[PDB]
Amino acid sequence: VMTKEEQIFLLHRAQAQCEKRLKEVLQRPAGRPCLPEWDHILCWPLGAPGEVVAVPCPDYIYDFNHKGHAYRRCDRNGSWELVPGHNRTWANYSECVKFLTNETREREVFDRLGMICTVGYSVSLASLTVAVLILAYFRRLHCTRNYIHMHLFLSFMLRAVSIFVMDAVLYSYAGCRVAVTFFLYFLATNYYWIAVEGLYLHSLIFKAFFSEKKYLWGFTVFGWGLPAIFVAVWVSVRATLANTGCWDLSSGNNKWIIQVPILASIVLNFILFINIVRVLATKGIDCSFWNESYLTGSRDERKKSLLSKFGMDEGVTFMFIGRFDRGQKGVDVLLKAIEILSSKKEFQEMRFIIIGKGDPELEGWARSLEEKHGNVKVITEMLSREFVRELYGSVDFVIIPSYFEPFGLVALEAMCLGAIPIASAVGGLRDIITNETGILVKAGDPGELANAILKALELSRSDLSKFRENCKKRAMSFSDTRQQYRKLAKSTLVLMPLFGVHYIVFMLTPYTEVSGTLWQVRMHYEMLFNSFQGFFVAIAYCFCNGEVQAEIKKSWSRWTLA
Amino acid sequence: XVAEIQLMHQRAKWLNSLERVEWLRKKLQDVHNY
Ligand SMILES: *[C@@H]1O[C@H](CO[C@H]2O[C@@H](C)[C@@H](O)[C@@H](O)[C@@H]2O)[C@@H](O[C@@H]2O[C@H](CO)[C@@H](O[C@@H]3O[C@H](CO[C@H]4O[C@H](CO)[C@@H](O)[C@H](O)[C@@H]4O)[C@@H](O)[C@H](O[C@H]4O[C@H](CO)[C@@H](O)[C@H](O)[C@@H]4O)[C@@H]3O)[C@H](O)[C@H]2NC(C)=O)[C@H](O)[C@H]1NC(C)=O
Ligand SMILES: *[C@@H]1O[C@H](CO)[C@@H](O[C@@H]2O[C@H](CO)[C@@H](O[C@@H]3O[C@H](CO[C@H]4O[C@H](CO)[C@@H](O)[C@H](O)[C@@H]4O)[C@@H](O)[C@H](O)[C@@H]3O)[C@H](O)[C@H]2NC(C)=O)[C@H](O)[C@H]1NC(C)=O
Ligand SMILES: *[C@@H]1O[C@H](CO[C@H]2O[C@@H](C)[C@@H](O)[C@@H](O)[C@@H]2O)[C@@H](O[C@@H]2O[C@H](CO)[C@@H](O[C@@H]3O[C@H](CO)[C@@H](O)[C@H](O)[C@@H]3O)[C@H](O)[C@H]2NC(C)=O)[C@H](O)[C@H]1NC(C)=O
Ligand SMILES: CCCCCCCC/C=C\CCCCCCCC(=O)O
Ligand SMILES: CCCCCCCC/C=C\CCCCCCCC(=O)O
Ligand SMILES: CCCCCCCC/C=C\CCCCCCCC(=O)O
Ligand SMILES: CCCCCCCC/C=C\CCCCCCCC(=O)O
Ligand SMILES: [Cl-]
Repeated sequence: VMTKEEQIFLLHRAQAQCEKRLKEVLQRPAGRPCLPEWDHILCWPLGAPGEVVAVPCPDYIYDFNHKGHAYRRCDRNGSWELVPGHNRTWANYSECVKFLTNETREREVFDRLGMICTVGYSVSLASLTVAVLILAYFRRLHCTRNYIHMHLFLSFMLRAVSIFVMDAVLYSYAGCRVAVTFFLYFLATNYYWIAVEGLYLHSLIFKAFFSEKKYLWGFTVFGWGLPAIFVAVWVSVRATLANTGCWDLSSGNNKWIIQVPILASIVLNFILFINIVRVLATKGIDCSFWNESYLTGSRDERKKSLLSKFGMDEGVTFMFIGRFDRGQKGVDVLLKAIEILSSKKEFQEMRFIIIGKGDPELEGWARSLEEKHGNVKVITEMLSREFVRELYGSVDFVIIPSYFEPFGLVALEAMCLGAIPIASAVGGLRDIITNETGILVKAGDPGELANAILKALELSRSDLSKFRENCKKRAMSFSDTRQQYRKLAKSTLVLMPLFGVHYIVFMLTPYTEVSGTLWQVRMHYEMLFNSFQGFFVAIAYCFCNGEVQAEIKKSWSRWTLA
Repeated sequence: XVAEIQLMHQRAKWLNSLERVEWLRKKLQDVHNY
């Protein structure tokens, strides 16, 4: 706060006061006292012969110990005591300079943290430059998803250029204000383009159909426009009130009108994050395995052989596979529906295969129906997925009466193998299955399931091949779309909480420690994290992308041909 | 704000402090010569 220029002005005023004091003394001389004089720092008073004179360390010297005194001695004749061997006046300034042997200990911390800044931002800028060049060079990488990545890359690149401008003018007034303004703008665009990445992923999953061109236009205004809005309001509120320091943004309440919009994006990302993880499964179905092209013969031949293995004649076959529990997978709903149907005449045309494990009372109930009716088969042992695939590709309908099912991967496996699903209208089954690709029923209602089974029997009297083909295309296009979104979410769902949690934790940690053990470990880690942010984004969206890696391996194989 | 901002602020105060102390040690040499 105290500048060198300010000390010069205060020292000039002290010198002028000393000149006036000496003139007032010379006009009225009396006795033989030591006269006042100016020794370039402070003004000494009249000195009595043979006495020590003590002057408190001057206030206008900021770095002095203001609890001590400077000393002089006055000769018996009335002359200031001299330095031995020279014609210079002697003085004792040891108390004023007591706590002024600081030298440099803070240089070690400032040089380490500054090196971490330049190293981290250089690696980030170098990795982002080759990342944006790769996405623009290969024509196979040109799509809306990569265009959003290039905007996010550019925002972190300009942030790296801003800090290189700030420390450049530091190594040497209004030129500093525009430097920190551009930095805070680029800092805001970074967090808002992270929210764009979350909004784009959330839109792909929850919007069945939209225009990517128009959404990209709205994302550009969201990413570059809104940060420029509340930053301009920040500069408007700042320059008007006063003209304080260039880097003391944290001191006043002016920092909250920029941190709050940045916090709003983090809250928005936490909202988008929760919606996506509740719907997007961590892993899809094994597409290399669940395919009907692995089976031989026609479906009619496979069903007749299957029912013969179980000791039954040909009939419309329904299958259940899953855990035997009371209020979840819904085997209790199916067992009650089988009892309702057991008195109908249409029951003799139906065949049932129940596979699962769990509650003993539901296992005994299933075993009871198997023993009571010759068209009910129950399997409680463990089955290989090869035999499960044989069942999906042989039965007519698969019954999925779950009380809740967030993803419904069992439906996708059966639909890929031609089995028409009869499932509860809950969770993922509701989004996968439509009227043209299955039957949906209210959850927990044995009567609605029994009626759906009756409608499935009347449907089986006609050819169902076209129905089975629609179920295959639906499961295949749904899993293809889901696998594409999972690759983008593999990195987007990581960068959203990583940047958000770090920003919140760093904001909630104050600067109170003042270069303590807590301060140096927080300053070291936050400098490491913030400087390598561009390097984190470059790895997440380019260096680890499956399409980018396949393109550089293609180029390296063409350049390395034996 | 972010850690890189506080570093520039501490650096600014540290360079100004260094400049001021160097000016004071120069005056202390003038007092010594006087
Ligand atoms: C050591 O060095 C001193 C120089 O000052 C220094 O002191 C040391 C300790 C350190 O602090 C240094 O940083 C600092 O620079 C020498 O001091 C000088 O000593 C001489 C001789 O004593 C002084 O000359 C005299 O000044 C008297 C005051 O002058 C004024 O008042 C008279 C009143 O009549 C007016 O006329 C003038 O216009 C002034 O307003 C003065 O009374 C003396 O008078 C005689 O000579 C003149 C002609 O020159 C004559 O007309 C008159 O009739 C008198 O006969 C004389 O002028 C000088 O001012 C002083 N300077 C300072 C800055 O103190 C010190 O001698 C030296 N000692 C040794 C032994 O090495
Ligand atoms: C207080 O007042 C006392 C009374 O005046 C002081 O005592 C007197 O001091 C002066 C000198 O300061 C003496 O003067 C004469 O001094 C010269 C010294 O010679 C010189 O040459 C050498 C180099 O060879 C050089 O280093 C010196 O600076 C001189 O230039 C002698 O050669 C003369 O013989 C003569 O002595 C007085 O003798 C002396 N006595 C008096 C006048 O009573 C006293 O120093 C003052 N200080 C204190 C604190 O008491
Ligand atoms: C230059 O001055 C400093 C400061 O000086 C003292 O000057 C005397 C005349 C008097 O005004 C006194 O109040 C001032 O503190 C000198 O440094 C110090 O020397 C004194 C002893 O004179 C130290 O005092 C202490 O006394 C206690 C109790 O007896 C002891 O336990 C301590 O060990 C110590 O002796 C004082 O601590 C010293 N101060 C500092 C900052 O070191 C200095 O000696 C003097 N130098 C010259 C060449 O004159
Ligand atoms: C920060 C990167 C933003 C996007 C970079 C492109 C800027 C505008 C330049 C060209 C856009 C028009 C062409 C769009 C398709 C690009 C592929 C091509 O035409 O070569
Ligand atoms: C100083 C801060 C220390 C705490 C840092 C916490 C970082 C949290 C960031 C990410 C953790 C959550 C990642 C979730 C990824 C889900 C991926 C997926 O579901 O496919
Ligand atoms: C504090 C350390 C933070 C590290 C952040 C890392 C950011 C990248 C993380 C996930 C992005 C996807 C990573 C994919 C790894 C496998 C790459 C591959 O085999 O394709
Ligand atoms: C001079 C570079 C090679 C191009 C000249 C043509 C010869 C290519 C045949 C072999 C060279 C490349 C060998 C690379 C080994 C790869 C091993 C690995 O990928 O694990
Ligand atoms: Cl639906």
